[PDB]
Amino acid sequence: HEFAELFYRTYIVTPDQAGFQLSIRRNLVWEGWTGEGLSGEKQEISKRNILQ
Amino acid sequence: GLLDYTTLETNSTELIPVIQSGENDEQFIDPSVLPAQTVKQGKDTFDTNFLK
Repeated sequence: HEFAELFYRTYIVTPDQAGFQLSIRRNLVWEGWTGEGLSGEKQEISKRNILQ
Repeated sequence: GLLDYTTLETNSTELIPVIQSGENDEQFIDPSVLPAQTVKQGKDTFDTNFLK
């Protein structure tokens, strides 16, 4: 109807591929990495999105 | 270097595990199962083993 495409914009894709692959970019601001593990444990680089 | 190969062979970029006795022991296999191996990367000597 109108209702269907009104919420899901129809996008045609070539029948040569099993779908469409999507890639996004992120801009994050760096503060510092919390913890050095001399026991080998992970590091967590504290990142937050800029649009925050 | 024509005859021996060690003259023109060296490692200065190899990231091989380094053991720190008493800090990261839980990352490597227990030494009571396999004795430590001595490996040389550049000019520093230290023990290494397999990761669990």
